[PDB]
Amino acid sequence: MVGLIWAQATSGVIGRGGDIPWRLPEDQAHFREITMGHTIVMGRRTWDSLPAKVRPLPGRRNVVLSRQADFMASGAEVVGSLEEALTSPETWVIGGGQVYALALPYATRCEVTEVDIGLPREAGDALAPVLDETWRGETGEWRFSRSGLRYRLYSYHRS
Ligand SMILES: NC(=O)C1=CN([C@@H]2O[C@H](COP(=O)(O)OP(=O)(O)OC[C@H]3O[C@@H](n4cnc5c(N)ncnc54)[C@H](OP(=O)(O)O)[C@@H]3O)[C@@H](O)[C@H]2O)C=CC1
Ligand SMILES: Nc1nc(=O)c2c(CCc3ccc(C(=O)N[C@@H](CCC(=O)O)C(=O)O)cc3)c[nH]c2[nH]1
Ligand SMILES: [Co+2]
Repeated sequence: MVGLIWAQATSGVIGRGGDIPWRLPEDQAHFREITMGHTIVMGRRTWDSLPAKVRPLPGRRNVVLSRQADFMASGAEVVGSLEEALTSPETWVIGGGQVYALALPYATRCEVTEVDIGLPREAGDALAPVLDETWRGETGEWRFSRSGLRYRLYSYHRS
């Protein structure tokens, strides 16, 4: 099982300036619940975004994709191809934009948080992958985050 999990603005933006232009504690807790215990696979730029104290993310096999043969990620495995990362019953691809696009052909689940923020797409933004007709989606109800932004959870599945 390969799943993708991400949070996006309604525009599709997932990252900007190497970080994220929001933070919803409820979305982080949801991310923790879904990924805990499993393999998480991330691009090197997303590893760089992690604060030193949650590097590695605890209780998970942290895998970092890089073309740098000597890149060092203390507490993670660095691999040079996505296929090397897929050796566990449940693998969660946690981004960013480049790695979501690379992993989508392997994926059967997407757990999406839509953040009700009006954020036009700018050059250099990382974007969510586009999900074609093979993806069956189910939406949850809109929820208020204590951050003040509304959000809702989408669960996409395909065989
Ligand atoms: N809102 C959300 O849900 C999420 C947001 N983000 C945000 O997204 C942004 C980062 O996304 P993005 O910029 O797309 O960078 P990525 O996180 O996708 O990492 C890109 C890097 O991954 C490596 N990589 C990419 N393709 C391959 C390949 N085929 N083989 C080997 N290594 C590969 C390279 O590493 P190297 O350069 O070392 O070779 C490349 O520079 C940040 O802003 C981050 O905060 C990240 C995750 C989720
Ligand atoms: N839906 C979704 N939201 C995201 O933000 C995200 C990301 C961004 C990277 C990310 C995710 C969680 C935490 C982090 O700190 N995680 C902690 C939770 C800590 C807390 O609850 O405050 C963890 O242990 O997972 C730190 C960084 C990838 N895929 C995602 N998918
Ligand atoms: Co689980």
